Amino acid sequence: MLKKKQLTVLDLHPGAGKTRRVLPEIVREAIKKRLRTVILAPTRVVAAEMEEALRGLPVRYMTTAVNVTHSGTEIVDLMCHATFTSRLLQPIRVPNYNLNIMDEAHFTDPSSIAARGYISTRVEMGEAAAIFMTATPPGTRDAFPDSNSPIMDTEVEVPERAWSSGFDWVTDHSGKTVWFVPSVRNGNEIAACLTKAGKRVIQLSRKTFETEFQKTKNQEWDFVITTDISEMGANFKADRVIDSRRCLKPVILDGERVILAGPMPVTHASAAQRRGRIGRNPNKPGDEYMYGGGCAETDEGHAHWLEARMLLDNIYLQDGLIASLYRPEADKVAAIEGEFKLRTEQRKTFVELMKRGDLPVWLAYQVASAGITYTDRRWCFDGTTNNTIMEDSVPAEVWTKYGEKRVLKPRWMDARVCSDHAALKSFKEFAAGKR
Ligand SMILES: COC(=O)CNC(=O)C1CCCCC1
Repeated sequence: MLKKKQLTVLDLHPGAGKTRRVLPEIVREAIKKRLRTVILAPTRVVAAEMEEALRGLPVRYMTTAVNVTHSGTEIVDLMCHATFTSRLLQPIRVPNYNLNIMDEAHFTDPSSIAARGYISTRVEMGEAAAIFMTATPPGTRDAFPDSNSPIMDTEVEVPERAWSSGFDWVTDHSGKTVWFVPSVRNGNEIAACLTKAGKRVIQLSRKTFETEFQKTKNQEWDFVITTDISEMGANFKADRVIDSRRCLKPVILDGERVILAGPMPVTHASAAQRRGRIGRNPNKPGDEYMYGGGCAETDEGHAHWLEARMLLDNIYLQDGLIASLYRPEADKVAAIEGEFKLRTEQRKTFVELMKRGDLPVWLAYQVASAGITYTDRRWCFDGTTNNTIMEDSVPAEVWTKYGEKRVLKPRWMDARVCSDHAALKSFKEFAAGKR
């Protein structure tokens, strides 16, 4: 695998030992061959688990999730997928890694897609080798892969709202369930219904993931209500998965706004990863997988692929050349390579709006491409009346940095800035000039 000019897809079934058994062997061989190596983790929780499996080995952990005293002579770097892409975007010099290992290489967040594109372009050019570790590579059509012990698969109606009757099977279970919901708001409704019924529920989402995941280990629970984030290597001691089989899809309408379409079916890779949370212990057969819908290829036209093209267009590769998307996922967006390439100052604003501003890639691009500087927030209030953001059935209001009370009405509308209460609270703070 380690031979230059080669991209290998390590596609062992979920729980086959790609992280705790295969990755340390690859690391030992890379160190023996003096290959400058990067290890890419999807999240900080996976980076902490990687330290446990790589313990003893000389690895430089470029994350504050690990507390290790580095020796200074490590030739292997470990960081999150988003850290890798962020460092490529910034003026900082990133080593031209000879070996690029991406764990959970199925992650469809814009920075993961961008990192796959940059890495695969370097391999195609003959400059490096790469290993993509995932049971579900782009284009998988099997929602029921192999497992460590047999799983009982059952197609069943799954509640997406609170219920009073008709789903006795959900609460009459005495084990631990991981339930995948299409959104934070839908998860709040179901978590509330389960709590009123006497259950102990933990809720997981992108913003709360590292903090709340620790609760699955620190306390006894009955249910874990989660969004699609738990498809990226999150491990639980569960005996059942309840899967709505639904997700939200960000869509760019008329090139002028982003909506959260759906809930709509998940891909075969997502359904296989959700199911993959159980059937992992060979000494415990009979783990249950209850699914409430079918699969579809809902990544075609999904905004994350257009956003990944916006990131790659602004990453230097070689003179005027631009990284292509990883070939099995390149058709998911209709995009001209180089069309989002920004001049130096606009690119600096684009990066800052995503890093400090915490804005979605598409939204950051509209603002920076319009020649607006990072601290200029006049665009958060000068949009059309149909762009009025609503809070508790009434228009959302903020005090501007000038001391004026104004209705939040952004020039460009991205439904992700107000998809839940935490999201709207952060966008109000941004519109106020608080970061
Ligand atoms: C779910 O989508 C996101 O989180 C998009 N955000 C990113 O990828 C940024 C990470 C840090 C700077 C570069 C881009």
